[PDB]
Amino acid sequence: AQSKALPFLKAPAKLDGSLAGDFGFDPMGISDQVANLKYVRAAELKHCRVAMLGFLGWVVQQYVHLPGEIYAESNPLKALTSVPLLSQIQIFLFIGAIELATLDQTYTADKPWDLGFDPLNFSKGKSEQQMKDLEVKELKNGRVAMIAIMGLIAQTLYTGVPLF
Amino acid sequence: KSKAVPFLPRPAALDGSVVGDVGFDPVGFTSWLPLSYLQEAEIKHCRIAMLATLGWIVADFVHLPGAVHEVSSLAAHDVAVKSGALAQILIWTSIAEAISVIAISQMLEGSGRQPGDFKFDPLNFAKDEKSLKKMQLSELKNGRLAMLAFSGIVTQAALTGHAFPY
Amino acid sequence: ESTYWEGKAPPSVVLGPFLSKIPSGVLGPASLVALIVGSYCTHESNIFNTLTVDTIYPAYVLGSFLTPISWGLHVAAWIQKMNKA
Amino acid sequence: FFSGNWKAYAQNPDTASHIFGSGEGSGTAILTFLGGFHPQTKSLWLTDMAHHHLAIAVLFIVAGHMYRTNWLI
Ligand code: CLA
Ligand SMILES: C/C(C=C=C1C(C)(C)C[C@H](O)C[C@@]1(C)O)=C/C=C/C(C)=C/C=C/C=C(C)/C=C/C=C(/C=C/[C@@]12O[C@]1(C)C[C@@H](O)CC2(C)C)CO
Ligand SMILES: CC(/C=C/C=C(C)/C=C/[C@@]12O[C@]1(C)C[C@@H](O)CC2(C)C)=C\C=C\C=C(C)\C=C\C=C(C)\C=C\[C@@]12O[C@]1(C)C[C@@H](O)CC2(C)C
Repeated sequence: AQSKALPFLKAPAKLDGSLAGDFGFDPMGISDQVANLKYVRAAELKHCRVAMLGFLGWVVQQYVHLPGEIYAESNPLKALTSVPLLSQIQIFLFIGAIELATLDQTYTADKPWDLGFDPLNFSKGKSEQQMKDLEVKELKNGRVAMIAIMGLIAQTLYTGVPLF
Repeated sequence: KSKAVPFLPRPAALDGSVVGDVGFDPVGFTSWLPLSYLQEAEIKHCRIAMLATLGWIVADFVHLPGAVHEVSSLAAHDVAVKSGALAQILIWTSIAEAISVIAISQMLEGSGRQPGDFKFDPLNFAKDEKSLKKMQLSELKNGRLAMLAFSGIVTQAALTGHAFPY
Repeated sequence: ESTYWEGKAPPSVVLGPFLSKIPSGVLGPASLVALIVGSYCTHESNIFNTLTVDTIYPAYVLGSFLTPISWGLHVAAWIQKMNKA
Repeated sequence: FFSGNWKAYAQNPDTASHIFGSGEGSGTAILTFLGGFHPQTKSLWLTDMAHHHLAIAVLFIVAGHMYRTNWLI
């Protein structure tokens, strides 16, 4: 009834109105245990962004490579082992440096997903409806990418073909 | 008192439902289970049997967009579980049924979901209540006929080897 | 509710809202049939014919599971009979 | 497993001349009843313990549905 995604079920109590992308999709009632939807939305958006970047990297590594030889592997899962540990540890340290401040931030803030990242100011001057539309676009694209990046990983692990 | 069985009395739990309540429950199963759960099970069986009867009949006549699909809908099960199609259909069916547990559990508990209702009318074939009730009765009658017909089809196609007459 | 009881038999609510509505004349014979079927399945899988890897017979196994069940069915049959059902 | 021919996982167990950690005298079975001990290591058969844990897993997963939760049963 109240779920748009599952037009027959009634959504849970915490799925209503605000927090764009709310289509009443919580059949298992996971939202009933979390105190609020702030942390789960932060986790969902982090997954969405990481999955978008992962899909883009998957395709680009399929087609484009860095000039060096160590980056010449086309299969992303094989490149996970072919690439030297120095590059991967540098990436991990960069991510952890970004992650510790946001670790302090996420567990207490009202909008843990709002990291203040807008270098090009794509949101300055946008109205509330436009901002909500942008949030919906981001969430949609992220969910589709998550499904897609998991599918790419599965098909590479099951057939060895990294794409198509 | 019953409309279907004049001898036996009308079932206590069957008074009126647009699902085709003709008071046919000689064994009193409606006393055992909630009527809503039995209605959901009946509608699920109806839809599965209709799809299966149409698929069996069609796949014996024109079904070969490839090589592994050159079977006679009797050896099709093993061939296509070896191929892997039945695995995918089972995965999606399991997802749908796992969602259906909550749908069955949201009814029998409150809400307003009628048995067998999934709000799936993309083409809007039903417009008002009268059309909805008429076509619910039609769907359930067709589903019961399809249950019996598929039972006959499998029993005959296993008692012999033949085509559409079976 | 109030499954607690002190009389001769517990209230029918202890059977759950599926066995609370079965007449005792149905549960009784059903319990006896289930017990006989389960005993025969157990005695056919084992005892009369020794078990082997090639002979497991899910019917006899599933059947044998009706013996433990039978116990519950006739307990419920007695509970229904004593509760005027 | 999917075909129901579960006996196939018990066919051809480890022989009585199997050297542990080596392919000499080994088998292809993964779930068996053998009882007793390995003739070489004097310990329970690995296929016995795998079957034991599979049976325990099935039993405990079944028994974990006993108590009531948000789905009315
Ligand atoms: C990391 C994954 C992740 C996380 C944390 C969330 C989190 C959230 N989603 Mg969400 N979503 C995701 C992935 C995820 N989503 C994907 C991939 C899709 C596309 C199908 C969606 C589609 C979607 C819709 C349409 C809606 C939500 C909503 C919500 C919010 C409320 C539901 C809730 O509390 O569930 C928390 C979820 C988890 C804790 C995840 C548990 C992990 C389970 C067990 C998944 C198990 C695996 C799965 C079955 C199969 C994956 C394998 C492969 C096939 C992909 C919450 C912020 C609702 C909303 O906006 O509310 C504000 C809403 O309406 N989501
Ligand atoms: C690519 C391909 C195959 C191939 C090819 C080529 C590339 C094309 C050509 C080459 O030459 C060969 C080859 C092989 O490569 C395509 C495959 C076919 C597809 C993609 C079709 C799928 C069939 C769908 C079926 C059969 C689903 C059945 C429905 C059920 C519903 C169940 C329900 O119970 C549920 C769960 C809820 C209930 O309420 C009611 C209902 C809805 C009835 C199952 O009962
Ligand atoms: C990357 C992406 C968006 C990236 C946006 C970025 C970085 C924007 C960053 C900024 O805005 C901020 C944040 C703040 C601004 O102030 C600054 C900038 C910097 C401007 C979306 C991708 C979104 C990506 C999506 C939605 C991908 C969907 C993929 C699908 C459907 C793939 C399917 C398949 O892969 C399978 C599954 C199997 C294959 O075999 C077959 C096919 C078909 C190829």
